[PDB]
Amino acid sequence: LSEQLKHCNGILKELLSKKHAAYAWPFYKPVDASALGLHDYHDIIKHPMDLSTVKRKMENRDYRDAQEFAADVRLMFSNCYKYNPPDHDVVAMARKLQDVFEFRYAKMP
Ligand SMILES: Cc1ccc2ncccc2c1-c1cc(-c2c(C)noc2C)cc2[nH]c(C3CC3)nc12
Repeated sequence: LSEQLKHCNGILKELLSKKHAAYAWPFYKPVDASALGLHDYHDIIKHPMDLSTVKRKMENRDYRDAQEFAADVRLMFSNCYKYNPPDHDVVAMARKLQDVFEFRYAKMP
């Protein structure tokens, strides 16, 4: 499972890499609801998640297994699908980044 966590870290590095930046950027940092004018965000999203938080948790050895890591990445996408109308540009970006994630997560050793 150290090996599986390394695979997860590789995925995380890929999600944060320039290769995917055109659609990954909304997920780099926590949603700043006040700054974005989304004053209902924290009434709708109980557990915010974003890639910088996933990165901090990986660096701190918070995740004990791949499944725990994947649950946080998927929570990040689910929050996006929950809050935004399905035709929002951010949702199209989420779907593309989640495709990157799911196909590489499936290659877990
Ligand atoms: C609010 C908003 C409006 C139009 C957008 N158009 C394209 C992509 C994201 C858009 C955004 C936008 C959306 C989100 C976001 C995510 C992810 N999940 O739910 C929401 C809501 C985060 C953002 N962060 C930023 C800036 C970096 C600080 N913009 C955005």
